[PDB]
Amino acid sequence: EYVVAKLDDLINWARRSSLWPMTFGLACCAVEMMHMAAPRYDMDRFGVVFRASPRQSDVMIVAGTLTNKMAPALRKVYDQMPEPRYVVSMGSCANGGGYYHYSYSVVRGCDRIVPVDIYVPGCPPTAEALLYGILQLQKKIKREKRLRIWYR
Amino acid sequence: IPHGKGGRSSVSGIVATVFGATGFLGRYVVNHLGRMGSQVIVPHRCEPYDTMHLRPMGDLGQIIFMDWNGRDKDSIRRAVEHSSVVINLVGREWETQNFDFEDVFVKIPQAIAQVSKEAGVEKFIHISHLNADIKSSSKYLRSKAVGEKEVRETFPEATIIKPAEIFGREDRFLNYFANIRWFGGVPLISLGKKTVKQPVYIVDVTKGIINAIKDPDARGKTFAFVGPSRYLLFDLVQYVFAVAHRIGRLFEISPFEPWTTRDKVERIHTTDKILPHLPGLEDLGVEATPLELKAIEVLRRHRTYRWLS
Amino acid sequence: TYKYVNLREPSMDMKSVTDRAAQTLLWTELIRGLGMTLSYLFREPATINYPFEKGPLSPRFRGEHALRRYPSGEERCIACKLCEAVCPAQAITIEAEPRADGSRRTTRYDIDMTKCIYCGFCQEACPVDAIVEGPNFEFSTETHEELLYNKEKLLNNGDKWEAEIAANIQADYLYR
Amino acid sequence: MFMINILMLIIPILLAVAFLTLVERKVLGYMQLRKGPNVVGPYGLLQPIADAIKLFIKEPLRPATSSASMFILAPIMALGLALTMWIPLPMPYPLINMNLGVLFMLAMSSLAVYSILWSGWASNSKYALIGALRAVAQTISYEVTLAIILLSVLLMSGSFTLSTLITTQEQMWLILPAWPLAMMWFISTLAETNRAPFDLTEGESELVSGFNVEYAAGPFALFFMAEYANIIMMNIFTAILFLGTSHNPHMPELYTINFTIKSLLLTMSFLWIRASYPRFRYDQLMHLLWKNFLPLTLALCMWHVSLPILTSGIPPQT
Amino acid sequence: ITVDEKLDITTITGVPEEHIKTRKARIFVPARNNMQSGVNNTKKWKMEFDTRERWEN
Amino acid sequence: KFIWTNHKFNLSGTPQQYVPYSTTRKKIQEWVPPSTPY
Ligand SMILES: CCCCCCCCCCCCCCCCCC(=O)OC[C@H](COP(=O)(O)OCCN)OC(=O)CCCCCCCCCCCCCCCCC
Ligand SMILES: NC(=O)c1ccc[n+]([C@@H]2O[C@H](COP(=O)([O-])OP(=O)(O)OC[C@H]3O[C@@H](n4cnc5c(N)ncnc54)[C@H](OP(=O)(O)O)[C@@H]3O)[C@@H](O)[C@H]2O)c1
Ligand code: SF4
Ligand code: SF4
Ligand code: SF4
Repeated sequence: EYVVAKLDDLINWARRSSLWPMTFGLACCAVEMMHMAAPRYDMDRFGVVFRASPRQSDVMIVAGTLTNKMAPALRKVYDQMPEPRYVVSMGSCANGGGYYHYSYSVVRGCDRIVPVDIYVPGCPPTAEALLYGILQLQKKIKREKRLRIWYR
Repeated sequence: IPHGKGGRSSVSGIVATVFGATGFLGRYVVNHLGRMGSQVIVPHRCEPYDTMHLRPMGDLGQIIFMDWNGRDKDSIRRAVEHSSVVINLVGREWETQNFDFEDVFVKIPQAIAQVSKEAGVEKFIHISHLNADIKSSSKYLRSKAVGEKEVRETFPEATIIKPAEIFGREDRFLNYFANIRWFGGVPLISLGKKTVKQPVYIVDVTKGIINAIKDPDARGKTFAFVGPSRYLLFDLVQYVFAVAHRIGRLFEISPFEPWTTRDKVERIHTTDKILPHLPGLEDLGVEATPLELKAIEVLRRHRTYRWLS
Repeated sequence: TYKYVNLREPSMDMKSVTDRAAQTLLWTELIRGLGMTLSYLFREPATINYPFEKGPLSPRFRGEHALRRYPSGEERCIACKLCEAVCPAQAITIEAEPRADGSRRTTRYDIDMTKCIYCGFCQEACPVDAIVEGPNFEFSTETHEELLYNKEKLLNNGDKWEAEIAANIQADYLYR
Repeated sequence: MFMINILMLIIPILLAVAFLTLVERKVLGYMQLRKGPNVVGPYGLLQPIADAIKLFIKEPLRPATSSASMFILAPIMALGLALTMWIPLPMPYPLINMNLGVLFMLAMSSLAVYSILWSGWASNSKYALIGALRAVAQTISYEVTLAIILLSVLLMSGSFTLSTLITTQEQMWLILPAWPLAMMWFISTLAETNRAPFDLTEGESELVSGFNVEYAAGPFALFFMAEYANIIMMNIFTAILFLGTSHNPHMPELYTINFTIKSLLLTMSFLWIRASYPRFRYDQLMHLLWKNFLPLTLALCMWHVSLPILTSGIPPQT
Repeated sequence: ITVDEKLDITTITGVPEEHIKTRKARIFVPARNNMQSGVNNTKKWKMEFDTRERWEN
Repeated sequence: KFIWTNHKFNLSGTPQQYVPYSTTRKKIQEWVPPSTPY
């Protein structure tokens, strides 16, 4: 009866406390990602170990600008990820495209291509409003897998 | 009032609402309203994250989500108050361990046939099935033909729809087969007689609605959905092995979501082709689609390359 | 001028060549650094312990937007249509129309927060000195239906802290 | 209760191989100048209970293109010959007493690489296909460097069993006398088990990810728990075959105490390297074995053969 | 050298799509905005096309 | 004055996510038909 809703203080605390983010370097924004894993603001060892292969991940991250020829590549990679997946865009160019938003060869927005969750806003987000964009996503698991099996 | 061209980021003046619209069918309709422009208010029951795979469907500020239960007479009254057309796909397979299933085709489709009628919707719509007949069959197939009777009372204008057995991409109809790696294929019931029904391809049904969605001039007047040619054989169950070359679940697993040794086995062989006099399709057309050509796509198995069919 | 690097010759005498054969075969190098220069772990780590501690900045920083107002408020913006016309990205959108008394003000003012490239071109063209890039990285909401701003989102977002802003410009305005 | 002496072994070790993964990035943390997993612990010591549980919840895909019959019997190994090899290993009292058992390791050191060749082939094409082929090729050429330099010392101790090998290292820490060899006993186990400076098997640089690439969270805990069940064993061996402790027929307990404060120092060596050195570019990788490591290992064998005979030294065994 | 004289009225096809025949361009001399007297905005014959609907979003 | 008392946050749905709107007066002012008489 009540055991389920106490069980989700385990499984919904496990998936939020270990993340294996992929990253996409593409454009300027990649360097202000690196400095999140450099020792100043130290990304790993605060619970999130940095890049792994495409298969083993949970949260992919889009930096950079997405042209036409990169779209056929992304949408494929987003699939293969396992279940408990999310997409956290960052930078002013995954939100509606920085500038270049009027260009010919830039997709406009990268929400169009995938179901994106959290956003961050500015050429490079300051390597700070990154982590405070994740401490949104570790607080964006308040969800319960109870009340699907156990209501309907 | 419709503006511009129908590409995306356009208007085309219709709002909507689509109840259900998570599982196989509803996801595949809204995707045709996230194109020609709309305001598609899709509510949903329990699922916070299972609805995301939908969101890159309408452009921006088109589709919008709410939360509802459906036995509360308010939850259906808070949304619809602003709407033009509202269709209804709601309902499912097996009796739930919670919902007793009896009136969920009776009370629910009426519970949303509450103030919707009152509040001034229009072109309200509902679903039927080609095989549901109020004579005695079939325990699930019954209670569905009650809605055609019981619910039609309300909202004299419906254009309630009557399609066949459908085969989609992720659909469970033709996919119950080929999942049958098992002690062996045993037809229902070990007879090659009355297979098969009218297997229309899921595009044409979901292109029917939006063709009646502003039709005009179909309201109250119900239609039924032609299959392709023509009836079909036993070979359909052989055809599966001819080419195949032989939401909100859980964290670990689901206790019971079975093959249902119940109506399920007998719902598939009930056949009963029925009245032609319904208009019912080319009039709402123009669509009809075959089987032989469109059944490779949805069927891909452990060869993944050879076909030569 | 010049320099020449990696131009040298081995000495070739038996006082040396032991020193290079006491190296290959005994590993006397290659334990020099990474037997050591690695450890050398005994230094204090450098980490800004994030949810609490935070790092440095400067009064000229750029970030979330605002619209000030004087003492008793005038909505300092006069709608002179400039911060709109120097904008590289073309985020800004402005529609004036004469307010009731006859002093002009705005109606729609919308900074898109995806397109804005964070120049510092809209802080520096406003002659009446209204629009100002705030120093707060509060951001990151979950729906792109949102970040587009209207007017009456901005003012609050710029009256939520004016104790932050009104004390930066009076450090910085003496330089420019 | 002999069955409860076993199951008291398999279980209490799966905690080390678990909590190594934590001390993985603390020690390798302060080489970088930072702290290690911290926020969750409080000290971090609570991290690995959360990590063991994310995988088996996370959905285990199989490639549509695979042969499922091999995609099981292979990993159903990477966890046997890792947990069987532990059996006859004195600390001080081994669970089994095998007469000639030292030889029995090479039996189980040789039979694991025939679980690599399955998996990488079991699945599919060229990242795990020819990519699991040529990590076979290096793994078998670092045995001949091995069995010899294991066989050398055994001239210097008399037999194949391990109860003698505590007796002979009494007051002589067997690393004096053959210190030339001991080096090569180290670079081997580090080259054979696919660790830092010769890293190629598991990919990072030379390829994407070697041999792990296909397994999703489901099976890939086993390998990631198998590959660390070899590394803490060869290194829990070296120190019974070189740095000996002093048995005590009275306080057996003080044997192991001083024994894990050695084997646990020693191990923290494959972590103390990995921060440091780069990779070899597979040519140079074998090309440095025949030419370079090997000629000595033969030559020394012609030496430890004669040294007993030429001193009337011949060790007291059969 | 292959000089090969001939005459075929130069045209080019396929690069745009349906906007070849649908529209009508226009060639006109700009008229001088009259709020000011500066005569230098003249002097080049530009061209600009027909205008089609802009709607509201 | 003209500044707040306590505070707010950046929240994901609070319920209030603010979800912006349009700030302007109408446009073309459609015609009204005449009333009841012929
Ligand atoms: C995938 C799921 C399906 C597979 C499930 C089953 C898998 C089994 C795999 C077997 C792998 C381990 C087999 C290795 C055999 C090693 C035996 C050995 O070396 O024992 C040493 C010992 C020597 O005797 P000694 O010490 O000299 O004299 C003692 C005097 N008191 O010897 C002795 O003490 C006497 C020997 C007693 C043991 C009886 C013989 C056991 C070996 C049978 C193995 C059968 C092969 C199974 C398949 C192997 C495939 C790798
Ligand atoms: N016309 C045909 O050919 C045909 C064929 C088979 C079945 N049907 C029936 O016609 C409709 C087609 O449904 P479908 O193809 O989309 O498959 P479906 O899986 O039944 O889709 C129904 C969606 O609504 C949900 N749902 C179930 N019961 C609900 C309830 N009381 N209230 C609100 N939501 C409920 C379901 O789970 P959630 O509650 O989590 O959303 C699901 O998300 C259904 O009623 C079906 O039983 C028709
Ligand atoms: S906006 Fe972000 S992404 Fe686009 S260029 Fe500047 S940094 Fe690179
Ligand atoms: S701030 Fe300066 S620029 Fe922006 S509107 Fe008011 S006046 Fe025109
Ligand atoms: S901030 Fe940078 S981009 Fe946004 S408007 Fe002012 S200048 Fe143009």
